Amino acid sequence: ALGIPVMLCSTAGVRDFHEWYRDALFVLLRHLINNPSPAHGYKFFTNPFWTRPITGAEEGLFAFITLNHLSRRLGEDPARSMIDEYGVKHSRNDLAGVVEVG
Amino acid sequence: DTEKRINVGKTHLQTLRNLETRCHDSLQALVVIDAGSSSTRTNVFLAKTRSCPNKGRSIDPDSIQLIREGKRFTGLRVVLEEWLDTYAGKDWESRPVDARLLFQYVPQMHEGAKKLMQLLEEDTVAILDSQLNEEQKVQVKALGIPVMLCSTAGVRDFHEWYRDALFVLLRHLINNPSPAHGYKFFTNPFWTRPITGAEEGLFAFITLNHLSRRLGEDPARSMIDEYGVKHSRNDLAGVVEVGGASAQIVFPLQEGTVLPSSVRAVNLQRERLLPERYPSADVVSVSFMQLGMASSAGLFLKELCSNDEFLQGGICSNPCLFKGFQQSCSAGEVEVRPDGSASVNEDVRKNRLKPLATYCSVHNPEISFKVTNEMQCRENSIDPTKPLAERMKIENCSIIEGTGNFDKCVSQVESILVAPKLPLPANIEAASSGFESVDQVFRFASSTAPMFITGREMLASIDTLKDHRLLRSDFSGDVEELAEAAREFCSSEVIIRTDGPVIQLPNARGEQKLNSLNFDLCKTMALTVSLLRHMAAGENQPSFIKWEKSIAGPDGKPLADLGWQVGVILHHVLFTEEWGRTAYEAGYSHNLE
Amino acid sequence: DTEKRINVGKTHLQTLRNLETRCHDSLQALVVIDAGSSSTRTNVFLAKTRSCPNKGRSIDPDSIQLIREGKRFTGLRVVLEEWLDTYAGKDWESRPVDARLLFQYVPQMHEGAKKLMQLLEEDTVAILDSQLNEEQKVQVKALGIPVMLCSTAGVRDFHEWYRDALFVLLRHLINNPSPAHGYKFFTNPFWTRPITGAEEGLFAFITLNHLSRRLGEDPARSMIDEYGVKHSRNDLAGVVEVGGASAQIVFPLQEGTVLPSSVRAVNLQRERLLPERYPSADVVSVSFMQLGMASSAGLFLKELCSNDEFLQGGICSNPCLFKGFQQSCSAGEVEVRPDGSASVNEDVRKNRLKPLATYCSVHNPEISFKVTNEMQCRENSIDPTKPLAERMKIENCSIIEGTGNFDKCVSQVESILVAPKLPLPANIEAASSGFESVDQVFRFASSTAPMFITGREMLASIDTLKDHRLLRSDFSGDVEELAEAAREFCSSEVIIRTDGPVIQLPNARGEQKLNSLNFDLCKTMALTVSLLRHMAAGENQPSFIKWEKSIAGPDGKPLADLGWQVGVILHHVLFTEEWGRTAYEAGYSHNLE
Ligand SMILES: Nc1ncnc2c1ncn2[C@@H]1O[C@H](COP(=O)(O)OP(=O)(O)NP(=O)(O)O)[C@@H](O)[C@H]1O
Ligand SMILES: Nc1ncnc2c1ncn2[C@@H]1O[C@H](COP(=O)(O)OP(=O)(O)NP(=O)(O)O)[C@@H](O)[C@H]1O
Ligand SMILES: [Mg+2]
Ligand SMILES: [Mg+2]
Ligand SMILES: [Mg+2]
Repeated sequence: ALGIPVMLCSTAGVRDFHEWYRDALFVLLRHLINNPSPAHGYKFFTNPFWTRPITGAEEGLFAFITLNHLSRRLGEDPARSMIDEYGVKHSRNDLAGVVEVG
Repeated sequence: DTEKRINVGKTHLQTLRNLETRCHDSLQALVVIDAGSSSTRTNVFLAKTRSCPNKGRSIDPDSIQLIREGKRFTGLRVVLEEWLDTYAGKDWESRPVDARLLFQYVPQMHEGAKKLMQLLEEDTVAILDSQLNEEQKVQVKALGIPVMLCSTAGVRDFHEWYRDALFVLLRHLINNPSPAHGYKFFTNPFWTRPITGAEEGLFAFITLNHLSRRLGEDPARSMIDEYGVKHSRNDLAGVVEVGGASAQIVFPLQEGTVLPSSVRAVNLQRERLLPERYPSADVVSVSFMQLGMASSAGLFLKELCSNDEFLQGGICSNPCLFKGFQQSCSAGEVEVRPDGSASVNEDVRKNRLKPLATYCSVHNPEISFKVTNEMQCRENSIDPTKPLAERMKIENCSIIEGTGNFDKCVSQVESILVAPKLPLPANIEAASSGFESVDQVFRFASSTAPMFITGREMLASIDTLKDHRLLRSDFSGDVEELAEAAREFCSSEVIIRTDGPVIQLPNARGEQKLNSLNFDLCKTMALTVSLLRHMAAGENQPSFIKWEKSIAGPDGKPLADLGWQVGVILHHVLFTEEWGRTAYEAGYSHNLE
Repeated sequence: DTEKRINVGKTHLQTLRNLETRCHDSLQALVVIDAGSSSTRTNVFLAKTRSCPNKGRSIDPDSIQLIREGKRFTGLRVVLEEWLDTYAGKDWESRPVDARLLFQYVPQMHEGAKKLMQLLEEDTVAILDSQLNEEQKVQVKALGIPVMLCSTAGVRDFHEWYRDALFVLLRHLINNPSPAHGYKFFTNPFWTRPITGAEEGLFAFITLNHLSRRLGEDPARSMIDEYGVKHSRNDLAGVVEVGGASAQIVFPLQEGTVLPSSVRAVNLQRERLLPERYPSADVVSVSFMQLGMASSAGLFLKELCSNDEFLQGGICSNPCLFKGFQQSCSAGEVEVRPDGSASVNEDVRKNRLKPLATYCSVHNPEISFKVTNEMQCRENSIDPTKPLAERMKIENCSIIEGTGNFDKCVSQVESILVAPKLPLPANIEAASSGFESVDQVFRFASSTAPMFITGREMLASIDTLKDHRLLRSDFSGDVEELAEAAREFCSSEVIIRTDGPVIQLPNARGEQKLNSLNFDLCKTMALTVSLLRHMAAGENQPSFIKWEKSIAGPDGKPLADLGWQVGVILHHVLFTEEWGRTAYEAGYSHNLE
């Protein structure tokens, strides 16, 4: 009933890919997601903001967000964050960094 | 050695980097002008503003504190009545007046309002100059001063277009202050406007719950259940406010208290009184005209001394007045002189029956076209056909004598003020919410929420009995405990001594000096008994009934006084985006040429 | 008779009712400080603010007009270099310097920046006082003055932390102005910050299209198709800006022009440059270091006089210099004296090869750790191992002689500046967008959008030929029409006459006085030919190429000058909610204690 947001992100595989080809493939990939089999009932959909080639910095930044979210270091609630006397929100625990070797 | 030397410069950049990233607090002044029945007075407040990068500027609701309530200047009713006396002719109350013709005298109304506004402006500046330091003055002058002038029961019953036309002129006078003082006062039709009786009551409820720390959106005062609904940690308290011309009865509805279709309750979030982030509540808010101290005093004397049971050979026997007390038969201001005598001011302006007699006129369209309002006046002894002087006059009466019977006083306050046959004049707003009278409030709507009583005389009724040891230091609000204490006090004799008139309590209990404030306090004592009787009669009874003047803050010192003032501020300031647009984005700079 | 009398008072209320309901316009000053390579100058703008009830305060983008561009004070590079000369020792360019140790000299950097900021503040106030009237001064002082100081190519290549630390100090100096003048200047890290080469170009594009009425969100400049997409009515024009140290090439991509994966185009809405309500466009924005007038002049002399084809027995033959012209062999500032001689200033600060030689140092981490940047310096004849003086020195050269061959000058500007083997030093930003050089821009990305050329000398190259009747009054921008006109002009002899040095045109065409501005204009003429050659080589060719100084407004008078200034204002002001929060809600009041 709610629909299934689909996020297809390409990494180092096509990051160095020459000419237009990769970007043209992504326009075709989104149309294929937006047009799924009606038989299964699962309403898959996408947009150029969700399905797109992600940069190396973005790939790393999202990996940082995953680590800190799961380990409960990142949060906007009083359990994981704190507001000082100058109205600035700081995290209660130190944010951890990541080294991912794909 | 040099490690500590390079750290000073590193700290120098960090301090500067913190200044730009952090929020900055600045002091701002807020003005609420209570344009009530009795008088028009300024209320100067101070609040802490917080400006954050990409977050704009907002007011800390908990930082809102009253610095001073200014001098009591001429009421809006007097200003408009003086204008009609000179531009529509003297004794316009007894003659048919053409409202269309008064439009040529609008610049003349501006001068009348200018005189009052210049006094209020001068007083506000005098308060700010005396309380603020030079550093505080700079922050206050730079941010601008939002002004909120709201009219209550004084001009609520005012006939024709005059009241609304005055408000357009009042806003222009605020928006154009003296540049000499430096204080940048500004207003808009959303801040400066006549407030309804329900609104007056609702703001008084918001003030009480804010100051007592019952209403809040933070985890300290509120709680989110497993279904994402914010509830307040402490029970929201209701209020009973008794002014000069009107009384407000406000209380929130606890649980799923099902009400009749005719009875109209107000949800604070749905009716845009409080933001969505605040905990929701369905509140019953009703205001009754002719119930305030000054107006109820005049109406009681008119109805009691018109009844054959109390008027005999020109001598009206009043059960709400002490034994031995004597006064002239008129609703005019009573001054208790040092020789025991009661001086009654016979001036039309100083007469307490004037606002009611001015409303009850066959020349007022609310009477001539509406028969229902005419019968409401006639039942309260006012003949709308008769001239103004004849309306305020207590016919076939010369002297009012005090009988001192408390039980007879309660019985009369009940039939006249609390539960009359027809509703008291100028109460269409109350009737539209489903309440024709005070008795109907607790009959149709009841709550288990604690009640708070406000009003100079309402407190005085309790304190006087507490002082003479007739009531316990700890008083929960027992109806018959109060009625027994007041019955012994009201039966007291008045002895004219060398020092002056003294209230001699029976069975040698004690004594106190008789003055212009306590001579008729037994009428208010009876009003409190009757009010608590209906609260105890209702399906749901309050947890406790408290009598308070002002709420003590966290430091021990009171933050602000009880009333609609703080409530009207919070009604605007709590809407973060809307407040920032009107107070900071538009600001006093909007008034510039 | 009385019908007209009552109507005056009726109008009196309507006028007052209109004032509160209507919007009010107030004048506000905006300051953009161009902290460029050559100098640091203020740009005072004036805009019309509009405050509406419940709608807040906003700026009319079309009302934005430049009143004056202030005096040209010391550049940020000079301020930081003077600080290093006194706190890291003299000739720090040839010695290894410990950056950590410089942290103890941060308060000393504040004093150096204070001296420059006080000059800029004094100049800004002098402009405002001279142009604004008393009524205008009040509105300007009350609203506050947003200040936007942005650094460009001058400190873009600046080594270590120094540049960013200076910006933290610069913001504190703006936020703390002299209270005596009354003008309330304020800033934030979003307004005052070093801008990138792409941003510098993108803002210059926004300025051009705004002033020429090509970019707008209204129906006059835009159109909504049947699929709810806003398109601009007129084609968006591109810009070519040539400054002191860098050149920007900006153009929007028309239609579905497919680009390679390496080439990075910027969508104005997606990258938050313009609001969603504005028509969308994919724009190619690239900036090239060592391409600006001053930096390209120094680099050309270094590379040309290092080639064996041009240097013989200490005499460097320059094809971009006129026949008979003679000067010393150094990149220092050339002053054409009245006796025909060329005075070359040998001061390190005044030398045009200094910013390049300071960047190309083995002590700079961008060279010592990055071999690629070292080879970029070595190919442009700068040895990073050698001392500062030896780097700027044109080895085995004494005198530069002018040959006046235009075709040879074009061929050299092409191989050195336009299309070199390796990219010109400090161009990592350009390379990351997919453009190592100027020739690669139109090779990988091309547009049918009209181009606009900006820069003192770029215009002078066209105007000089137009004045001597070598080019038509109406000049579309033909490449070979320009090359023929410039070839005849550059071959001109220099005759030292009693009046001074005169440029004698061949076949008795005409004559003009030779000065410090036009002596090397043939290098810029060749640059324009090479630039137009690549534009004509690209898959898509511009509709027309125009040379403009400033854009004429609707009244005929120009609103503002072309550059990144108006663009940076519109980048902030057009985000209605965000601008109102920072400029009006927070304002100068944020700086208060
Ligand atoms: N200085 C005073 N402070 C407090 N109460 C006063 C004062 N002077 C008189 N009173 C008493 O309090 C009543 C007026 O109370 P007040 O709080 O001013 O309401 P109001 O604004 O005049 N009435 P309303 O129009 O219904 O809001 C008078 O009728 C007096 O009994
Ligand atoms: N007063 C002046 N007005 C305009 N151009 C000037 C002026 N003085 C010198 N110029 C010339 O224009 C160049 C500087 O142009 P300018 O617009 O100030 O860019 P810039 O800000 O110094 N460079 P950049 O850091 O890349 O933004 C100099 O190299 C001169 O050739
Ligand atoms: Mg991976
Ligand atoms: Mg009141
Ligand atoms: Mg520039």
